[PDB]
Amino acid sequence: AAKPKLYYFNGRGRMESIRWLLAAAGVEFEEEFLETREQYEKMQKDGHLLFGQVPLVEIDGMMLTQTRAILSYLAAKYNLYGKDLKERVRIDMYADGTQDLMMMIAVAPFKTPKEKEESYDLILSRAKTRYFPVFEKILKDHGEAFLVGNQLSWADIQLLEAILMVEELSAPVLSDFPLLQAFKTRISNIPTIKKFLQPGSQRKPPPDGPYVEVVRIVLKF
Amino acid sequence: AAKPKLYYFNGRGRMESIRWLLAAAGVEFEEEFLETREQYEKMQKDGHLLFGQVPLVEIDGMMLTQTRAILSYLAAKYNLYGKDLKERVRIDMYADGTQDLMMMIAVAPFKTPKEKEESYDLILSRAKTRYFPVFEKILKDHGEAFLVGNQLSWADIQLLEAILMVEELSAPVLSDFPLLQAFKTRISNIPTIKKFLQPGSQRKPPPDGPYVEVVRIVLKF
Ligand SMILES: CCCCC[C@H]1O[C@@H](O)C[C@@H]1SC[C@H](NC(=O)CC[C@H](N)C(=O)O)C(=O)NCC(=O)O
Ligand SMILES: N[C@@H](CCC(=O)N[C@@H](CS)C(=O)NCC(=O)O)C(=O)O
Repeated sequence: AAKPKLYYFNGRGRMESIRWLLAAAGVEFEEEFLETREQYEKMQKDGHLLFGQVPLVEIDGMMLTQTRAILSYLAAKYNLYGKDLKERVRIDMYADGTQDLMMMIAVAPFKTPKEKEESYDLILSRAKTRYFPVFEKILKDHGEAFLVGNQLSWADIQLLEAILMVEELSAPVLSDFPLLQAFKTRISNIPTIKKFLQPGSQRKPPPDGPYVEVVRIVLKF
Repeated sequence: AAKPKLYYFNGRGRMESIRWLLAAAGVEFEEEFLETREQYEKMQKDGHLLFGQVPLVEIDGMMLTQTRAILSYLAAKYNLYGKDLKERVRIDMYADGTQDLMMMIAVAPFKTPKEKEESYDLILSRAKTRYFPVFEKILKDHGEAFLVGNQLSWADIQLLEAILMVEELSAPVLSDFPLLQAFKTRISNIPTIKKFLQPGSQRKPPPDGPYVEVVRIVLKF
């Protein structure tokens, strides 16, 4: 058997969504870490990071190096990638949207004070007036627990995380999205999802000052 | 019948990779263009666009809207995604770097002449060391026709488009790379590819003056 080890910084980043999916997959995973600019260089020159970039996930003997390349491998392996091509596309179409949303968030910290300020306000508007109303309707129109084949999917997860991450900025955000709140609590109380959500987990906190710089040092921003 | 009427701009942009995919596949297609913002608004008003963002590509009675997804769907349909999920992912990683490379290029015209030089130099220096040496090494190792396990795959098509995408800046670049020049030829020599590379094909021209100014209008950038 394999013991899923994942290298990346100590924070959200492109490794977060990977953690979630694994947790929900009901899988225990250990993990290394990245702190020094030289640490990068070692494993770099070690010959692992195909295009010389992380995240990286030692699993099945393979060394995955590209984000979405990784997620897709995972989700499919652990049957959360729909069944037929018709549905798998709905997942992806969804995942790309949330991803875009979460992405705007993970990046704003590096921006200048005026920059990150203006981008945050915007994140709310793009979530409230573009990404949330759409998901609310998907739920209302088909009235169901899940999002696609009436079964747990990586789109379900991806959405939850996205909702959580958005409330961390504005808590009363879901104020106008009923079907979602239900979705949130419904999914939150899922066994594997709850465990990962309890104070004891591998889950990481939001982007903090110390983390920003510890990043700009390992990669030389 | 099969009428992939994919809506987008008169330029390369995000669709360009999609076009290449349909091309090699051996699938003809139409493509209504994006001229006035009144189109964008009125179309987005009909709920053709999920999160309100093109590429838009109606196919199989459906109406897809998220790039990475669209490629993933097509590639899978037209049997160009490995033999199992391991090949699928391997391909996915490759397709990611190529898409990364093609991305700073595709956005370049938007910046400013000053940035352009640096960025373009960066692209070259990145492509020459970052990606090409990697691909070359691979082709040598498993020494065979295609990058994957002997069969046209999304990767190959992604690489070729990438190669030529850069040669339109540094014609002599592929010189230091033997296996890449060889791969380049045989792949251009694909029946369906050669026909897509013909002077009469739907293949779009690299970005330009009016193309850089249209988006800033239609999409009010
Ligand atoms: C001109 C083409 C390539 C470079 C610039 C474009 O690429 C995008 O990164 C930004 C721009 S314009 C194209 C832009 N697409 C996106 O921003 C979403 C990308 C997503 N992967 C998708 O499948 O649609 C748009 O459709 N409108 C933006 C807006 O209001 O949401
Ligand atoms: N988008 C690529 C990674 C791109 C990227 O910015 N990754 C950063 C983490 S923020 C990295 O790995 N460092 C850049 C480097 O290799 O110097 C992927 O999906 O694997």
